[PDB]
Amino acid sequence: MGLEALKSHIMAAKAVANTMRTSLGPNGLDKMMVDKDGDVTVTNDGATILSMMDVDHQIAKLMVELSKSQDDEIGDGTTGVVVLAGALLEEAEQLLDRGIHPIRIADGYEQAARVAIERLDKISDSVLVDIKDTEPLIQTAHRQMAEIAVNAVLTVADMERRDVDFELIKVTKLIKGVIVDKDFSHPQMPKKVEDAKIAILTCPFEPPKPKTKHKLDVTSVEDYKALQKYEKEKFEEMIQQIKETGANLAICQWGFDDEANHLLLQNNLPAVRWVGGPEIELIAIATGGRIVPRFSELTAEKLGFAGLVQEISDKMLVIEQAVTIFIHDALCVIRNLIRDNRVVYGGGAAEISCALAVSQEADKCPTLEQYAMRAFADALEVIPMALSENSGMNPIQTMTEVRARQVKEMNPALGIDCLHKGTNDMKQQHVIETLIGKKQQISLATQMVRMILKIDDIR
Amino acid sequence: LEALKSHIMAAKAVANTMRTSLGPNGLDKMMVDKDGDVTVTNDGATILSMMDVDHQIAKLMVELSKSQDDEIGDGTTGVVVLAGALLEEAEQLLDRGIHPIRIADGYEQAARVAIERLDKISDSVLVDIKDTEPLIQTAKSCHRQMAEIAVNAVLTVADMERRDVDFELIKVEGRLEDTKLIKGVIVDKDFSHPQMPKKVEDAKIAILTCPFEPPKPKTKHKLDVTSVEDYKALQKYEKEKFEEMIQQIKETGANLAICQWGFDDEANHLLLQNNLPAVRWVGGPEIELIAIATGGRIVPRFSELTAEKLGFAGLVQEISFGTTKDKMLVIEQAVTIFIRGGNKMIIEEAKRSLHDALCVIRNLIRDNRVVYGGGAAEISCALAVSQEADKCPTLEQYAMRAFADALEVIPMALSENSGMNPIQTMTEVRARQVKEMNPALGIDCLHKGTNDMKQQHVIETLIGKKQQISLATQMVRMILKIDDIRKP
Amino acid sequence: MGLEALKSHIMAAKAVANTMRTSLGPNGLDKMMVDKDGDVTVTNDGATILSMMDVDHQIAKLMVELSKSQDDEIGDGTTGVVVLAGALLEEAEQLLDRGIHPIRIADGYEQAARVAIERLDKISDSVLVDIKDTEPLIQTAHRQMAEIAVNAVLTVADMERRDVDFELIKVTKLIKGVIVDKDFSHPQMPKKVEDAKIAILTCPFEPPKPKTKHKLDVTSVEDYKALQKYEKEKFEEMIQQIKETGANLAICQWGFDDEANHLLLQNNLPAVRWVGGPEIELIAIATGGRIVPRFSELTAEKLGFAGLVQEISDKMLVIEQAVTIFIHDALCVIRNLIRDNRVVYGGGAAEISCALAVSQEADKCPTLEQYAMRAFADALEVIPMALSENSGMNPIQTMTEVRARQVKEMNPALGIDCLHKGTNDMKQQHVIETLIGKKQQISLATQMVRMILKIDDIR
Amino acid sequence: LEALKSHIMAAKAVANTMRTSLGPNGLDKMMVDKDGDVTVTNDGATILSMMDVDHQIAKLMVELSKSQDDEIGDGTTGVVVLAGALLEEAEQLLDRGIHPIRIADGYEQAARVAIERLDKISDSVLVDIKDTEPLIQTAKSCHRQMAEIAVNAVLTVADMERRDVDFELIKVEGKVGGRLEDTKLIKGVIVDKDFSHPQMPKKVEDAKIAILTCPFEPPKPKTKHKLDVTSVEDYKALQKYEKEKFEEMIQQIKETGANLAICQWGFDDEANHLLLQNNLPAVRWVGGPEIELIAIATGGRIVPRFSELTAEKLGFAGLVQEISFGTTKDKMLVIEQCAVTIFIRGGNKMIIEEAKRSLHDALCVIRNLIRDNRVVYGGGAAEISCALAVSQEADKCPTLEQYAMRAFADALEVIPMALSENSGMNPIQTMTEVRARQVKEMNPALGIDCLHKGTNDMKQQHVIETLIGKKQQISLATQMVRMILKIDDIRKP
Ligand SMILES: Nc1ncnc2c1ncn2[C@@H]1O[C@H](COP(=O)(O)OP(=O)(O)O)[C@@H](O)[C@H]1O
Ligand SMILES: Nc1ncnc2c1ncn2[C@@H]1O[C@H](COP(=O)(O)OP(=O)(O)O)[C@@H](O)[C@H]1O
Ligand SMILES: Nc1ncnc2c1ncn2[C@@H]1O[C@H](COP(=O)(O)OP(=O)(O)O)[C@@H](O)[C@H]1O
Ligand SMILES: Nc1ncnc2c1ncn2[C@@H]1O[C@H](COP(=O)(O)OP(=O)(O)O)[C@@H](O)[C@H]1O
Ligand SMILES: [Mg+2]
Ligand SMILES: [Mg+2]
Repeated sequence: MGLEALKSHIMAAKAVANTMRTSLGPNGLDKMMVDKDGDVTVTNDGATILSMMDVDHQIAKLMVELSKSQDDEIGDGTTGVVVLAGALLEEAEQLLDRGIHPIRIADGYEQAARVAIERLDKISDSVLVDIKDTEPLIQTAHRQMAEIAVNAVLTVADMERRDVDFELIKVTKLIKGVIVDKDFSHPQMPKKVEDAKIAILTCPFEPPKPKTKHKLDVTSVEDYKALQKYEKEKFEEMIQQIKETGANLAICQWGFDDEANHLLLQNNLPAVRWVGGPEIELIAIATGGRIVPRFSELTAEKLGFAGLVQEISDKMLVIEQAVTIFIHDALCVIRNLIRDNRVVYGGGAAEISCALAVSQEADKCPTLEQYAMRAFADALEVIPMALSENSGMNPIQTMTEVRARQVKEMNPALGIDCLHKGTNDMKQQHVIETLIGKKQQISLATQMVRMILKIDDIR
Repeated sequence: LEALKSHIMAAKAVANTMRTSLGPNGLDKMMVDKDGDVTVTNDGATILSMMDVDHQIAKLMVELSKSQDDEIGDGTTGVVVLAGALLEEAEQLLDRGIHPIRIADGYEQAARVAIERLDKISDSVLVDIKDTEPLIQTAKSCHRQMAEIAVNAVLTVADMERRDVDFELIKVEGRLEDTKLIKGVIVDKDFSHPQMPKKVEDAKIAILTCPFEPPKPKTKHKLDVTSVEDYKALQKYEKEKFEEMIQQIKETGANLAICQWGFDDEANHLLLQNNLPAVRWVGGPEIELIAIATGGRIVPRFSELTAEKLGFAGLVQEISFGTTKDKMLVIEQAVTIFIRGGNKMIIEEAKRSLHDALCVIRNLIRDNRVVYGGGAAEISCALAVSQEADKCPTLEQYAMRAFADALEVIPMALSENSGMNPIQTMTEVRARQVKEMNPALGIDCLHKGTNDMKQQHVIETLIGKKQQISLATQMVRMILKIDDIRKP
Repeated sequence: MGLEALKSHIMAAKAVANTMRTSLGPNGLDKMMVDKDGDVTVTNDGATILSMMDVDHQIAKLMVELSKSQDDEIGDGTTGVVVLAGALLEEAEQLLDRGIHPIRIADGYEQAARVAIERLDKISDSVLVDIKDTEPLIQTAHRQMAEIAVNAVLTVADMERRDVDFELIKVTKLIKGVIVDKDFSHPQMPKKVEDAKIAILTCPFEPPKPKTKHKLDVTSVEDYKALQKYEKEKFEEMIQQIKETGANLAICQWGFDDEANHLLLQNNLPAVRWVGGPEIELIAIATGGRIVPRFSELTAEKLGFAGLVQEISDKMLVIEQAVTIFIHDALCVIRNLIRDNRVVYGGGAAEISCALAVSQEADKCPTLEQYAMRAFADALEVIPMALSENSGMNPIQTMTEVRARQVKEMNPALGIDCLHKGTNDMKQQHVIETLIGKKQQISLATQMVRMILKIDDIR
Repeated sequence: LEALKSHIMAAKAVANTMRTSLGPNGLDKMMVDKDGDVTVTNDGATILSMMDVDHQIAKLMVELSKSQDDEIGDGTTGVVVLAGALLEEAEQLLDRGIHPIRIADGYEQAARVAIERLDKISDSVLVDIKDTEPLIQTAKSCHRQMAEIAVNAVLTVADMERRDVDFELIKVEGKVGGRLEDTKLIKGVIVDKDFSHPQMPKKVEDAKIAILTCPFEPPKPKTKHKLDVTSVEDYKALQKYEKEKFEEMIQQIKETGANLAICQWGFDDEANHLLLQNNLPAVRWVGGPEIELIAIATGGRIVPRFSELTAEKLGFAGLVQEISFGTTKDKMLVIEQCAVTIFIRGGNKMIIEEAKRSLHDALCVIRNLIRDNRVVYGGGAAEISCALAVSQEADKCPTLEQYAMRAFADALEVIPMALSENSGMNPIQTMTEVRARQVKEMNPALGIDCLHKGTNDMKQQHVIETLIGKKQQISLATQMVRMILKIDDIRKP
């Protein structure tokens, strides 16, 4: 429909926001979430929830990947993005009914977002780098996790400067590089492949069948044993091909089986089989190594320069042309701190101070953007309320009292305990959301709401 | 008669659909397609290419709107709204008892008046030295280089003395600051098997849409093989046939070849031993692209060609961009733009804004004049048509006025999409146009500015408007005729 | 049914007449007319409309091919035939209800048709031949069209006398003969085939498979390569067969492909492939050439004596045993003028004067044919009315005033402007329908109405 | 709780029905009734007087809208629109988690704020000389003499020295036929009906009136009778008896002064006969109203009898006449003992009923001004400034009443918004621009033209709403919203 499709999108998106409004904060609800013949997965943190669920309305699916591809791949806090977007749409409904044009509301939300974002610069608190401090800053996310995370991201970093990196990390011991499971297949092969030229091949190993009316006919010994011998020789063709360009180990998908793996032992070519995309592209990005669609047709070039490759009872390679932990959260936070070392206190406090700023700046504004900015303020104030109700406290009561204590005490920190044990100051408990986390959160929520507001008709 | 009114309503439905997407405040239209991805753009040029082929009048609304303004000018969403309004008023004129042939002829006469008035509003812009560069910043600091690269793109490829027409040699292959100038048309993929030479200078290109397979005879077959060397000699057989095709292509010109369909196997290896670095494999594009670019005709066979056909492209190279590689050729018997901005959405935005640059520059090269947009040219044209209708008798008198009121929908649509009052601001602007004698000002439209439209520098060129009006009136002339719709 | 089937046929045919009553004259309506998965085709001139549409009632299909096979293949004006037929049936309905027998009405329509036809001799106006005049007479159907059409039909004409010819013309440049597209396939062949004996063969090129339990069995080199070589030799059989009777180029449908086309080059036999009926029968009627169902079994005899055959980037042949234009309407008109050089003015004027004649002769008539002839007059007067309403004028008003001005001014010319700009005299505007066009039109319409009137029961 | 949302939705439905009839550009509402004629009017007072009485909450809004405003003040439509707005906002406050009693408390406090603010915006209007006349032009192009007759009507009949409370003893009668400028200056009270009989004296001057609520028939025992008349002589005896006892009451009235009498209830068959022959043109018949009018005007001491009276009671009227308007006739009298009544001849049948309500607005306005002579400027201006003050007090208040006060502030602004949309202007745009021009220019007067002709300043156009009109409007609105915000379960046995 023409316009009422807009209110329909508001309803459809705020439906999602209300679905995950309970899973916000530490007292969130787990959501059973099975999958077809699969099993149960009960967790907070909507990041993994948005991956699941269903494609209901294309706006409800638009809620995903805007809350995922950025905040899950850049920041950490996902649930706040969708909750905020839903609230903004809820107030934009009252503004629509009042007679305000949608695009004016989107613009007002942009300007208000500028006000809040620029504040977060004023609320910010810097943290030192290069030793310690970061470690005791991770206990928020029990002791060694901080240390291992620190040195893990310290080893893999730009640092001078530009301050960006990912993805060289995945999965208690320390770590020297990236590691893989499985084996080179047939332990008679050497376990010491140091200085290895890795041949990454996603292909089959078969005699190149010609294209013609085929139907082979064979009579016992004579032709049959000559067939087995034939494709064994043709296998030696590929074997001697991999050793001409490069040397030592290779990596292969699909089939091996048969004798085959035997022959490569006699030719000293300890390959590995078999795995799909992961562990292929892993060793590809790690050492070398590009990818070969063939099947014996390649130049190297391609092969990777991995320094050490060993086997322990899962084979692991070190010294790569890249360090990966062995047994999420803080690993992203540290990255943000590497980008900008400032933090703002969480628990909805930054939202409250941002709301006070957007509203204080909205009182002096002409035309219609005034109401848009005020609606934005009331939208940011949904985080403290949701946080309050998820723990059982009276929403508007605790929220209002805090919003007053922030201007009287001049403290953009205190607000929503929330754990029902504490001094409410939020300075203690050390609850920090960094800077890029919140700035990206607001930018993403406003981007969503603007998009939905522009859309109309749309099938 | 009711068939006509059915057409009226059915077409004004399309117009009323895309009436909200007009102007810079368009509403984007999701529009998924088939089993594939989505494409979100206002600017109805992409919206007519999708949606639903429902009524033959809505169909006719497309492909008259698709390949005429979108392939000559740039404005498209305006044409359909103009036609829709023309039919909305044409319904009123049908109720009065006027025959549709009379409303069509009247619409033609009125359209002539409007087109002739456009020349009166025109403002000239010089060519051959800048002046266009500062003129393209309006089409989208991501605006500085776009004007430049587009300028030299159409300057390198143009008739220029004179007649001033050229298209199509320009395309784009997806930071913007890393967007590169261009020396020719460029391709992706590889020549297959990097053992091949990367310097194919003075290349004779052999374009083959054929498959490479030994000629299977036509007879009851059931081929059987006793193995040992009955199998190996079959391999050697079609290896000898592949080899028989290799030097058969090398007979008239060698260098590189371009092919579709299958290769695989060793095959390419044999071609390396004979030194024929071909490429594989691509469909319509890059077959016709390199055909029109260098040489080169097309060879459907399969043991039937002479050269003749082969293209005399000067240089062909392979460049590695990061890890994966792409091969690109220069010096052709011809230049095409290239962009890489990362994030994948930083392009397709630059592309859609760049196409407007080539279109506007080509329109300015054909005739170097502009009229100020924002619906003001429509208002001055409406005042012209109506001024002509007050001094005309009989029935065309009413048709012309209906045409005027139909031209005033663009300022109204531009006003309503920005949140202003549609008829109020429209009437106020039309007043200030005769009072101040200024065929320029009207519809802010961005809600920020001085309303003068002389500033903000919004230009629709000339053939943009002339084609928009001529096409809207041509469409309406068609729909106003016809009836029945057989559909066997 | 017995009789009411007659009124049903009247309704069914006048339904068609009313369908195309709007598309008459210059202000006709285009009619969308798609076709299954095809595209749109919007034009006046019902000639191409009757080809489309649908087979509804066998009388509605009887309306076709009587309006097509003659007036589209002889005259030009198709829509007037069906409109007239419908009107005649409409009046024949009132005559039926009055108590008149059908066959009497058909006879009366015949006699009335004689009156009108014989008039057209009195209304006629002669036009000179052999130079010019015809050219400025074609601008009705912008300058060169008259010239090219004139000399095109001048080159192909009997002229002494009997004055008939078609079809040697089809499809800006002048023309020396009939032309074809495609190529001789494989440009190594000669482009100069002058003095060519064309071998028109619609057949395949395959080894004559014997009739017995077959199932070939082959083992690689030995028998397989001998199979390829075999059918290549068998191909040389047909090659050497075409060169024994005739020489040079041939023409073939169906398959060639393979090497095949290669071998004919080495034997100098530049044939062409492949096309269906058209371009086969075109070169057949042009040069020579009959048609050979075989497949190597023929005597020549058959082959055509085309003088020149060349190739330009589409191969074209000249000097044939026949001239065709290169880039409809006037080409038929000129033919009629070649048959009879007289013309009558159109725009319904000839219909009005014919009506005045049939009615003037009907006033003095006994028995029932009186009413039949009068109905015929009122039937011819539908052309000026339809012409009037299609432009928007008052039908009966303009029609009546003209029918009066024709007897007062004694001018079988003026009537229906129709373009809303002119002096109504019809002498100017130079609107001419020749003679055979109108005479054939009336004869065909009366033939239709007579047929329908005779028919009854009929399944 | 959802019972409250049902009430809030129905009440806002009524409000949305009448927010299009707000202001001078308001709409009509066909409003037919029973088996009778139709009535199309603005001014929701009559709308609420009929409407469609369905939901008990709508019934409550009618109850309280007529309870105070229609019976004392003037503005009624504004009350229901404002109440509707306050409810529309209090709904979102309910969803926010606030308790209803707290919302009603905040609405009360904010209401007191606005009420106290109207005094600061107030302006003064003089009395006693031709100053109110030019200020009646707001109530309605026939104004020039409408205002004149209005002030004349209310000032002639008023306490005035002092006490400043007076109403009634004045009515209006439209006789349908003429043009609105045919309205005439008025003297005494005027009633319909007729003396009955055509041979009656049609102009009785210097009349001493006898107002009676009694039947004219000689009473009967009302025991269980079977009255059977025997001889024909007794037939004549009966007729003679009642012929005499009908007269026993006639000269009984004439001994205390006669001229014309006045009767309720029955005026019998002969009766009027016997009264013509005795030259006593009485009249029949009318209920309580129009009886007490002539009672207070002249004399008159209504007599419950029936042959028992001494005069004394009879009044002193100078002239009584019977005038025929078209076909039907009404008898009107001049020169009373004093009591004035207005007369309207508008024609077209629909041109009257407009002048009656438009005049009623005049009497009410002038009465309110006599009670307290203060005015605030209309067109939503007082509403805008009131909203400004309420939001000002709201920014400085903590806890939950804060939100309720802000909701009240936004709820006041519906009057300028409704006034805006009903005139064709952009509702929120013009209203917002005016709310800015009221703080920048510091002028609690300008806003909403509303006639689309003027300087928007509203100081000119002199649109006045008095003070008790606004104070009672806000008090009644907040009273309604207070009641509706409580009340659950809606029993309704
Ligand atoms: N100790 C804490 N006290 C108060 N609030 C907290 C605390 N820890 C986390 N939060 C709040 O929880 C919110 C959302 O976190 P969560 O519900 O885990 O999902 P996500 O991080 O994906 O939004 C954050 O905005 C943060 O303010
Ligand atoms: N800066 C601007 N201010 C006012 N109007 C504009 C501006 N830019 C473009 N327009 C108007 O938008 C109209 C339509 O453009 P658009 O909606 O992009 O689709 P299309 O160009 O295909 O019609 C044009 O007629 C033009 O007048
Ligand atoms: N310039 C003209 N003025 C008046 N009548 C015309 C003119 N040109 C053509 N006609 C009329 O149009 C009639 C039909 O032509 P048309 O509608 O094109 O289809 P068809 O020729 O197949 O009947 C003719 O009988 C002729 O009298
Ligand atoms: N001339 C005027 N200009 C602006 N507003 C006016 C004017 N006259 C009346 N109004 C507005 O009309 C509103 C309501 O009056 P009305 O529609 O008659 O019904 P009610 O008086 O019963 O509320 C008042 O609030 C007043 O502000
Ligand atoms: Mg545009
Ligand atoms: Mg009122």
